[PDB]
Amino acid sequence: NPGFVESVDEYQFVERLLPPTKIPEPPKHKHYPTPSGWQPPRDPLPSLPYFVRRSRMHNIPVYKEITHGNRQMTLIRKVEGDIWALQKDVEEFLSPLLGKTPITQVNEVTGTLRIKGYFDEQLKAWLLEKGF
Amino acid sequence: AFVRLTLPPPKVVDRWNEKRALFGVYDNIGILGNFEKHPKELIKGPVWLRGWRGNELQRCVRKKKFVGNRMFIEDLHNLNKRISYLYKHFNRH
Amino acid sequence: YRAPPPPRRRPGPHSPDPENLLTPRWQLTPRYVAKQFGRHGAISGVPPASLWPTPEQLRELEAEEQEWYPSLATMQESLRLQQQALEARRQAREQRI
Amino acid sequence: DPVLRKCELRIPVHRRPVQAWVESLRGFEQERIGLAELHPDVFATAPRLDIVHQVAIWQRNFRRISYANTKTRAEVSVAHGPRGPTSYYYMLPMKVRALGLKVALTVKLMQDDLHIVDSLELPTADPQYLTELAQYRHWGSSVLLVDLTHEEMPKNVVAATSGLNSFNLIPAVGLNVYSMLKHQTLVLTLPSVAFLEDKLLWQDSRYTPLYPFR
Amino acid sequence: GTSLDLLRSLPRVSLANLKPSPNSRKRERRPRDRRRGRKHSFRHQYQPLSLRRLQYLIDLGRVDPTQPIDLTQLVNGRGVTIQPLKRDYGVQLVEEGADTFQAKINIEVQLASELAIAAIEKNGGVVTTAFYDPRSLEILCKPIPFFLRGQPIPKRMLPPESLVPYYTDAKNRGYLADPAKFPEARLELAMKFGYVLPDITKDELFRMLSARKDPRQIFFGLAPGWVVNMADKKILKPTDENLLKYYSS
Repeated sequence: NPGFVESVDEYQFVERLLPPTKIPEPPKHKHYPTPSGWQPPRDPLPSLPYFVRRSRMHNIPVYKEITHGNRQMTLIRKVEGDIWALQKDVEEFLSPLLGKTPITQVNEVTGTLRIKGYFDEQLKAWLLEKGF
Repeated sequence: AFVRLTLPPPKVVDRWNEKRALFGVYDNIGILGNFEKHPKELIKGPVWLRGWRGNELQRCVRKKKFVGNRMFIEDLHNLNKRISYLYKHFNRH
Repeated sequence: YRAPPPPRRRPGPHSPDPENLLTPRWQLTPRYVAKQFGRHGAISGVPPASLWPTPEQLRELEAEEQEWYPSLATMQESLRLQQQALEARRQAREQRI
Repeated sequence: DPVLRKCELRIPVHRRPVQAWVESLRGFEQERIGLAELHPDVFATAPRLDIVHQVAIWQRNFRRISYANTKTRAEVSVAHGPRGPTSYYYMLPMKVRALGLKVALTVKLMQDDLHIVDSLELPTADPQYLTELAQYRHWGSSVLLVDLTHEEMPKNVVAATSGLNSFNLIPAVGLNVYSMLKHQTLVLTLPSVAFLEDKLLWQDSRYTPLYPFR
Repeated sequence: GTSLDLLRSLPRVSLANLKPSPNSRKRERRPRDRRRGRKHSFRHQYQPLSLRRLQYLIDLGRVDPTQPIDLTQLVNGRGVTIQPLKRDYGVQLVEEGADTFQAKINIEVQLASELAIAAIEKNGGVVTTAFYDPRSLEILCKPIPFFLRGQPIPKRMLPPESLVPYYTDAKNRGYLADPAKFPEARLELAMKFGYVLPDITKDELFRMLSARKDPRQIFFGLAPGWVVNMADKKILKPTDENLLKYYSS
């Protein structure tokens, strides 16, 4: 006489508890931007020579970085296409706001651009205008 | 000094032999095997350093613990004396 | 040349030999037997009824529960006593000051 | 009837698919029988050869164990000589290792050193036929043959590849950067390409592993 | 991509061609020549989840809106990082993000802010607090491992007398709170903000939202003392009367 009875009815909870391995794609929303502020990449995408892809989390690949404890920096990594064209536009956009030509170093090997100072907010808004 | 008056015998090396040609195969067992077996599991050598690395003192200490029950009395005593000298240098100087 | 067959870990339950001197003690414990059931369940062959505590084990657990783990009613009484002590302390402070 | 293959996963919209000529080993002139599509995120990655360089060093030096030893003055019946067995094992990041394999695939394809084949089956097991076909198709001196699983690999290929020093046959799980670099040209079966893409494309997302997957 | 055009023209690379990346390796000094010749535990380690952090999870669909918010689902969704070695004992929220988090959903958190409770209730969500033992919570986060061990589902523990007042408090919305006060309490919270109280009963999914497990019950799906047929992907229920006495004890 077994001391246990087996039923499949309540196993639905166990199935739910199973761990996921791949992040699901964001769900479609009736109205954009989302109340938090998230908005998927603008459509149609821009036809510029350089394409900036979103992160795996579908976020803008802009990171604020500080080195030596005194040098504020912002880095764009997922740049596809002509990095030089992006730098020219970035230099033009930031020169008025910054008040002078921004000081930047281009790492073409890694396809990354480093800019002194924190300007992610303005660039992130500007990137949205480009349609990325 | 004085040097050899004759050349050493010629050596021929086969770069496409089975060992060299197939060296490294299955090194991607983890990614290509669903990570069921970690590549560290493919390390062949002394038991106390399979999948582990450390400095000489750590290696010697790990060796003593792993095979201390199988270590010779003469070897165990010698290892202890060597460890004593090593311990003072690293942990006091 | 053709590469050798890929290395594969053997699946399925494996029972260590209790008599063997080399086998470690912890691999012969009931926890190891319970581990075998968890991995393969029925394929392990461990009777599920054995997994539950034995009657002698049950009695020990009951004593521990009563001895160290208070019930809600006991907890509620303790709160009332602490409140009464706190109430007395408040009254003592007021009259003193 | 052309053999047409499409990427199972969704290719990025901004990236067009990569394509290559499907081949068969049944006949000498069966060079082209179909056209297949390759995921750009796998076969059109950036040419970052330093990762390939690092992977090669990691592959060679993670198995390295040196048994050189010398006795010090206290052990004499070398002041700074080798002391006992030494290990050089280290682990590169999982993401980097996957990227290194991806970079190698692009290099072979862009350099016309990768040959996609429907199946490895051969009309005969004679090693002469395999070598001659490589000459006809202008393959490199060393050709690497990859199959999905070791158990199901054709018998005819095994006899020829086993007896050929410069033509080596390995299973899909055994693929590595070192062999691809060591071998002039790479031969990949269609199922192997799908098998490789899944693991490489699966790497997306993190959901960090709270415990080993063993 | 003109870079690809460079790749196709270039000849096949070889093993010897491999070269270390610039600046990858620094120089090393060796004595070969004259160069180197000569010379709090008792207090729960509450881990908060911000309302702004809460909002994006709903926005991204990381946690299913239909399913009530559950700590395990957050663990499954990697919302927060909990280390048993850190011995985290509590879960709470961050006051930040009140005005960027407009959503209503049923949720249970070990600790909830009094102000936050009303705001989500104002939206229409249902919030309560339950006590999970730190050892039990670690088991809860990782259900599969104890199944491998063979351990059965135990009864959920209760808070120590130090934390009993918090859970028993009606305003705290703990499972130890008196249900009779909840109708009165819910109205009071509505008046505090002044918003018109939306009755939970009106909601179509009221029973799903309002469902709560027993204090002894760790899992709403699985009653305490239960067993799971992991091999058969099924749930096993003990049929021994003495086991019921064991659970009663």
